[PDB]
Amino acid sequence: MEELNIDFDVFKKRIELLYSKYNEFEGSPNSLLFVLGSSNAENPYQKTTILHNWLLSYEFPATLIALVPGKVIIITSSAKAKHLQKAIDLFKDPESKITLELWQRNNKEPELNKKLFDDVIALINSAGKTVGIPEKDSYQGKFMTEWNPVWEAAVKENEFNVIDISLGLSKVWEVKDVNEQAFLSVSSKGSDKFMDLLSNEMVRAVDEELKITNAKLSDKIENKIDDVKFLKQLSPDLSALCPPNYKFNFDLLDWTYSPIIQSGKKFDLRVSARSTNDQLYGNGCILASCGIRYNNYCSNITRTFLIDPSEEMANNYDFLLTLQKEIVTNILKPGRTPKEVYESVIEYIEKTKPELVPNFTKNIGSLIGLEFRDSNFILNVKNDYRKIQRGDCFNISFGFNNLKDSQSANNYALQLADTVQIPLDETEPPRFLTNYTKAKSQISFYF
Ligand SMILES: [Cl-]
Ligand SMILES: [Cl-]
Repeated sequence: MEELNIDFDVFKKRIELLYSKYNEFEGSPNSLLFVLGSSNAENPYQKTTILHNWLLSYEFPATLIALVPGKVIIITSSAKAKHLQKAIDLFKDPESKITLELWQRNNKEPELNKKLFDDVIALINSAGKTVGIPEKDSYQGKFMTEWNPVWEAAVKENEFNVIDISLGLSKVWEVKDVNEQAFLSVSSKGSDKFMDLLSNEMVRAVDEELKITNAKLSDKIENKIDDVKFLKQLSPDLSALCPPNYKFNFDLLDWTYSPIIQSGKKFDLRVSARSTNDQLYGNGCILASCGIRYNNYCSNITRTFLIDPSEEMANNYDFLLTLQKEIVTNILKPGRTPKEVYESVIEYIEKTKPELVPNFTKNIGSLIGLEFRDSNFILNVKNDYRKIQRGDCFNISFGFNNLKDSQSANNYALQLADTVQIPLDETEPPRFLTNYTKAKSQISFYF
């Protein structure tokens, strides 16, 4: 029986990175503490889950991880400890200042579990009074019900200074190493392939005047991820982009979020957007967003399709393209804050199409990676506390909403998103990881 596939050298590298950084997080925690209950596929981007994905490339439910000076402690099931066991010997070599311990808990014995919880809490206390945790994280289940009161009691008794480490974590894993950059490329290639399918399906549905809602059409695209025939078609392209020594594996392909299709006269350009249960409207502007996730690495692509567009629709789409090229080539530079980047975008728009400024989205996207949307790295005027770094990957996403076509008086919107990697190398321009066509001639259809 084959064990779970985990890269322990990467685990060791990343644990040692975290350890080299965490005392310098805001508020200087003596210890880090991560507790993960039951998994939820419908809320997959909590910091503790992201930590598991970054460390092990798998989420481990019902598992505690603590970092204290000189020690990582993992409390988990006997089956889960079996996945991890070989990692013990790796930390023994004279280089590392850290040992790894795996403490085996059991679903069916609350007294063993409580005692293990007691023991880890005592070690944390021995390290000091400041305990760093992802404060926003919420998990359910039996493990959590055993943990929560034991932790609550400890904070009081030990007078722990419990602090949020969400910003520190975002910073530790922000810059993508070469393998992550490759997994992002794979993710993005997937997105291109599903967008191609989407455009092909949308056209046929419009041409044939199907009875079908935006939501049913986007559900049809979503469900193709379960179609091995379709998966086999895109295999060569995605496998070609996997890093050496990390073989393409279909098991590792998922959705970042449910695909979005929008049509009609009312549009939503914010992350809150969901396909509506209205009939697909085969005229004007159609907005589609896809984001495949490969090996936990998120991507994003948004395209506008123009059906029998008016001149103003087409002309504003040309500008949308010009703006994207300006943002990526000239504005999105290492060393700049999100606020500086966003202000520079408004400046450019005010100089070229000032009338479009009130219609512009309030951000131009965000840092992307293991987390779809890092809320400490949204590209808007509010963020003046991060600098862009070489190695950062972004979802660059923006649009113009509530545009009125003059001769029809019809409302419309335009939207464009790609996933863009900033190379580690300074001589290298940003790379588009998503390369599905955005040329006006290729996204325009006439019926
Ligand atoms: Cl948004
Ligand atoms: Cl915003």
